[PDB]
Amino acid sequence: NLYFQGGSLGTLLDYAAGVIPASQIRAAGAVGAIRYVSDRRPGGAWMLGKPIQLSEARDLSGNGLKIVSCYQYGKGSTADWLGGASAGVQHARRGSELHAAAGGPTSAPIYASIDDNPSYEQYKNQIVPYLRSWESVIGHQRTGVYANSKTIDWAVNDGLGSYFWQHNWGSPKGYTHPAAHLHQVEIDKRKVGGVGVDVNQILKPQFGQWA
Ligand code: NA
Ligand code: NA
Ligand code: NA
Repeated sequence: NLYFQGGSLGTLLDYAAGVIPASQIRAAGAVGAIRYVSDRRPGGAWMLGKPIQLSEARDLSGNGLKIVSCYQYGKGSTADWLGGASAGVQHARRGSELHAAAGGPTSAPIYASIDDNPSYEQYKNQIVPYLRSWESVIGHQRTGVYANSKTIDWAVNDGLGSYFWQHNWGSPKGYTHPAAHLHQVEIDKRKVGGVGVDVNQILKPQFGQWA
């Protein structure tokens, strides 16, 4: 149960296991997708949904669906942010390249992923340099952050990131950070076109869509 904060402005799906036709996204009641501009990590060769390719972007856009870019390569003991400043330049450069190669415009942001529930120490020591490096590569105005509500608050206070996508791992129950553009409300509980999807709700009308 979410505290009321205004109601969803539409559903965006995210998925790593495969590519979903536009017609099936629409049929599922979604208005678009948040798609990976990242490679497949070790142990992730199954992730046929990484990265989004140009042919998919054209399908989605032609059907009037919204596209948002996000970036996540590693996870857990291989989380991207562990490497701080150097890792942020490496991942932002790669994300930038894959975004451009998918047809993504320079007017759209890329949501860098903090797929964790970090301590404030980890945040200051590792995540701050990581996100500052993202901003050095693509610019503040293009830097989005996928993170829990505590981490979004920290970033907002430090001036890091222009777009925020909240996850629930370490977020207070029912809470939606008021700076957030997008909220992941359900993970890996449903399939569309045979592909497992997470469900995200749009919180603000300008949320990083390509168009
Ligand atoms: Na709202
Ligand atoms: Na609303
Ligand atoms: Na809100």
